[PDB]
Amino acid sequence: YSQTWLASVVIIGLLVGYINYQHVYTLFENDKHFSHLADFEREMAYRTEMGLYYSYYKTIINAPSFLEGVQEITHDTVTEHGHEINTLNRFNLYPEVILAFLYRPFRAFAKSANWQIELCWQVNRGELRPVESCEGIGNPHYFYITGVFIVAGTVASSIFYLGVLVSDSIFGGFLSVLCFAFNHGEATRVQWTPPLRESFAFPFIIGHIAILTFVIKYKKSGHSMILLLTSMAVPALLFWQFTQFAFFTQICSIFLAFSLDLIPFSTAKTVIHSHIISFLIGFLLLFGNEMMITALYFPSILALGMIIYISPLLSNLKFRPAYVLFLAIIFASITLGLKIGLSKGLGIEDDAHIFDILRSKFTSFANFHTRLYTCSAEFDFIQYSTIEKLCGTLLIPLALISLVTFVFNFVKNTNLLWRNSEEIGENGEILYNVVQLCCSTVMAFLIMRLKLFMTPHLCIVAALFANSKLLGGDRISKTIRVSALVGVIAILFYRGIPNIRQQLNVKGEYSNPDQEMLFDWIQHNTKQDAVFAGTMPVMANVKLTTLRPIVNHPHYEHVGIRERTLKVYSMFSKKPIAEVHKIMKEMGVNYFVFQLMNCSNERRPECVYRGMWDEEDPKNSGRTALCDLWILAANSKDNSRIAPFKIVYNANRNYIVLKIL
Amino acid sequence: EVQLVESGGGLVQPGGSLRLSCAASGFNISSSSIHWVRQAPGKGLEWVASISSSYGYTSYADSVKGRFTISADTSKNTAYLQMNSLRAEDTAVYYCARSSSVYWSWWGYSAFDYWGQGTLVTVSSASTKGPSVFPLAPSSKSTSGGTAALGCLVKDYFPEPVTVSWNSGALTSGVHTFPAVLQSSGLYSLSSVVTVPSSSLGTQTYICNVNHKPSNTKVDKKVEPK
Amino acid sequence: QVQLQESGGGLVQPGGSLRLSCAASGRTISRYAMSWFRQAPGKEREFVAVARRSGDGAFYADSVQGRFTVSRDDAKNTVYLQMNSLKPEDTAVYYCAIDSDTFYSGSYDYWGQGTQVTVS
Amino acid sequence: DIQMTQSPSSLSASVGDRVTITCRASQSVSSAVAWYQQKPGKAPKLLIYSASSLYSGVPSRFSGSRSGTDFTLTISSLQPEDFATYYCQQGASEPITFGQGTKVEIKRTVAAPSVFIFPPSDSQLKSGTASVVCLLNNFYPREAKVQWKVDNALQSGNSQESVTEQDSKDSTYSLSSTLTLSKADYEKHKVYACEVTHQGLSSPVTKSFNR
Ligand SMILES: CC(C)=CCC/C(C)=C/CC/C(C)=C/CC/C(C)=C\CC[C@H](C)CCOP(=O)(O)O[C@@H]1O[C@H](CO)[C@@H](O)[C@H](O)[C@@H]1O
Repeated sequence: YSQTWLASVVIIGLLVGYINYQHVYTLFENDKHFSHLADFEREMAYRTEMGLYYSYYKTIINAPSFLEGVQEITHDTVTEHGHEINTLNRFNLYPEVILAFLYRPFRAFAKSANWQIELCWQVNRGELRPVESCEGIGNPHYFYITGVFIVAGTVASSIFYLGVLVSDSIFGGFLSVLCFAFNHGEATRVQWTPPLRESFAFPFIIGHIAILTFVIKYKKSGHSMILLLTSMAVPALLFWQFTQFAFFTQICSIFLAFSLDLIPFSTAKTVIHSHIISFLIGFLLLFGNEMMITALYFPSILALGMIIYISPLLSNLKFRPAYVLFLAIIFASITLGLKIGLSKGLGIEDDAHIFDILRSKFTSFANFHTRLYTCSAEFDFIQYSTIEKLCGTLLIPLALISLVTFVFNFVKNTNLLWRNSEEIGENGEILYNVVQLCCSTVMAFLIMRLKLFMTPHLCIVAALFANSKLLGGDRISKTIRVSALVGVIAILFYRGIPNIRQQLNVKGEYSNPDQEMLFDWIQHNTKQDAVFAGTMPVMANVKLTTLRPIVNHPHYEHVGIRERTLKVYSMFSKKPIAEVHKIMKEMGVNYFVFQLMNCSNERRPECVYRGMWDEEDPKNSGRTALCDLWILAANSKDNSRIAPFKIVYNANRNYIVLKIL
Repeated sequence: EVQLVESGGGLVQPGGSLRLSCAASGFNISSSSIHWVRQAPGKGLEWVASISSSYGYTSYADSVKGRFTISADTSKNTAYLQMNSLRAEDTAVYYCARSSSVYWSWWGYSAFDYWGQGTLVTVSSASTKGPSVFPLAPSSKSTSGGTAALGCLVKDYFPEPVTVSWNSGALTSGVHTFPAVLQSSGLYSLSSVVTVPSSSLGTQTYICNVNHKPSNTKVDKKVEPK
Repeated sequence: QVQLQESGGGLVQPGGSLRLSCAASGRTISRYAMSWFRQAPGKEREFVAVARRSGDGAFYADSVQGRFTVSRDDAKNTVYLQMNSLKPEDTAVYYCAIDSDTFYSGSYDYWGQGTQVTVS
Repeated sequence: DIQMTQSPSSLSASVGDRVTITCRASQSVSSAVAWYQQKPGKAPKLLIYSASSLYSGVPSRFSGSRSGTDFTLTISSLQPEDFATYYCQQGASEPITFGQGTKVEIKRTVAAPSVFIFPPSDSQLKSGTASVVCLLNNFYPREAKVQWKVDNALQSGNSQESVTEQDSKDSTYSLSSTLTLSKADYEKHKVYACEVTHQGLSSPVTKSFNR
């Protein structure tokens, strides 16, 4: 039984991971229909920044050699015309590099070996010209998607293992994966958006959380644990830059456990050494990125290391509130001082956009960039619909019950005022995970989209309802505990089956022909070295297919491109034609492609381009909006009023392409 | 100079309530913590309650939790212990001690350097009554002509203070008094034995005078050899 | 279950010293106490000395104070007595007595043969 | 929740002798231990704080020490005024716990107890019950024993014991045992015995009387 339990736990973890991979892959097939799409229609399926991330994978695989392709990526001069930029540490294209590296030798071996991994046949689209859709592993899109979905199918395994650790019985793991299965829609969105960066990084983040909980629970330490923690901290950092701010709310959770005497000395030293080494490697591999420093993840590492190493000097402290307050003051002061001693100090000037969109939520401070990000419906507060949906499946009531039980037990089994430094308080992993859930819940409530962190911790905490130590003990008896742990599971299936039904009975639309016709015109009637500017969503699609140099892309936060977006969107302002034409010529563009509904004013006011260009351009207020000129020029089919601009392309009054003289 | 003075003790029927005061002269209260400590008759020291008046923090011993309330007012520089539902095991001497404030504890409380003089509280459902005195002459079959001891036994008296003397205290050699013992019925019983000299015990009928101030009894009994 | 054997003996002389020992077989000594008694004509069953468990304090009789030293060894489970300035009024039999009470009440039952010594 | 345990529950020494009292803490209070002494009828007075730091104004012959969780109080030159009860305290937690206490008395030569038995007085026969007393005087050391039996009958829960403090002249002790029986039970067997076992008396001393 000591081994039949472990084998069963491992096997069930692998099985739940495989089931999750199959579920995501099926949902993706239902949503997009890659089965019967030509290799140029899947690219059009990849929307705004998913196209930017897949185009570099396509660049590397198509290049004559891996080294020359990666060299072209690191010395890229077409993503932002006018500069040579490094797109590897700027966009975090490490998944693309790894996948392309694995694909090139694999395809080369398959081709020579006579293996037919790609089989496809002509598919007739009807009115439009028939195309050829290919399937199989040898297809680039399926290699990319299989990699993404294989990595994202282990989130279920990590959640099952975390449920088993934080409750110490298989029924807890079942509760956690069943809470994940029934709230799959509200916990992840990889099935629609494979190429996004969080799809590659979150599996490693939650795997790191699992390994950290295992290390804390069993008082582990040594070099093996350092290797284990580093192997998950490095890839999560190379992928998704915002990984860093996750690993900062993890440190704030370890501190609050260490300060309560729930983590030994040697274990804490192992943890912090692993963080230091992983940061050093991640900073080295990202070409010495200066945004790595001046974040909250480096100062946090240093502050926690200092608090850990000045811990033995405070053994004689007996009054717990004073000890906790002193450590908290030291931690906060060191973090704030180091962050401001490099941002405002050595002259690194970390971007202040994350603080700029938080100060707009509560304040009236608008700015063009905040309205560009806040009105996205994805950086707004969490909608009440999400809360009602999560309460409908009984994931929030169950997590809330478990949280109350843990708090009551912790208060009734601890000495709150007086501390002994020679004894470890026990149940440190549970407190780590509860504090983690409370930092994930505040982030998810402020900026929607960050519920990918919130929901899996709700599941992990709900798994805490099967802890025999809490919510009873040896008095409950085995028969009664098991009888109430299948009743809960039966009531989770009752309210969770319909969720899976409504999630499997949804199918997506069959694209739109307007974009394909526009790209056909771009390919036929435009020279290969033309430079395009336009609204950010369309630029990444123009670059992915049509291979044209561009001047602005959807991943615009980094310096030197946060200023091109205002110039580009000045076309929708009330500036004179001469001003906009001079701006566009100076940037060196030839064509400007946009959509007629971009100039369509009501929706919610102060979330349309016309309203935005009245809050930061009061001097130009009262002038005829440039958009009216565009619409009249499109309608009348004459370049009369717009002096130096030509309406080079106008089909079915959706996409308009202006030519810069 | 700094000093602690306790008051408000006495006698209480079991299950009653009693409020006892600790007044500090010198150091200003609310700059320190003050504690109450119990000495039960014949036992060791036991800690009862603690109060830090600056921000009104109180702590209690698990035995007296829910029965005692410690409250200090800085106006008169005093602390009070209000103890209700007194049992029969709460009879003891209560001391008021001074220690450091809890907020500045930091490495633990400091030692109690200044103590009060102690106040006695007795919980007894029995009433007060005078004692009964009986004589005790030496056995004629033992120590005949040698060591002679004559005793006087006092029984069933209350409260504790009762003084026994021999012939107005003129006899002091070999006179031993025994501490009173509290038995089931609730009344004390003690004895006073004097090792009478030889020569027929001095052929003197000794007088035991027992004085009990609470009952104002001055019974004098006469003991003569059998 | 236990027995005690006393060494020593012989005819002592004035001005000499005595080095006696009593060994216990079948039982320990650290747990219990140990006492030393004298038996003499006219005045017998007279207490001499007592040691309790390890040396936490030894009690001597009024007439034997300053001339008796008592030590105990657990390894050999023995009690050694040293005597100096012998006087002619110490002619008696020494007994090494072991008590059966753990509270040191003086529950002595076994005496043994002791050691009989006379002066002059 | 934390218990302080003093080893030598009773220590007897004479002037000029080194004395050591030991306290053991179940937990690991670091150095928040203190040592007090109390003389009968008066409040305690702090002697040592922090297990090593002599309190101001006390004689410098007292010393404190700590090793692990074993704390030690040491008196080098014992003096007549150093005869009281010594208490050990911890202040590192909320329930402040003392020690069971140690009593230091005057060492002296063993003295043979003298025993006597007295029956109830004449007036005892009119109150409905009578009490027999066993008086023991001038015995050392502290520990003694007294037993009551009627015609070889065991007793339990009816004996009342009173012990006096060490005599200031000869540093001896006296004990008094009382056995009370009602008139209905007073008319039982007229022979009553009283047995005392003392460490200084190999054969228990028995005194018997007839009713
Ligand atoms: C009290 C408790 C107990 C807990 C919580 C306390 C706490 C820790 C609070 C604060 C949480 C917070 C609001 C944090 C930063 C999030 C942010 C404001 C903004 C980044 C948006 C996403 C998360 C990443 C975006 O990065 P990503 O790599 O995913 O995508 C690209 O982000 C660029 C802009 O950041 C764009 O230029 C580009 O268009 C892409 O959108």
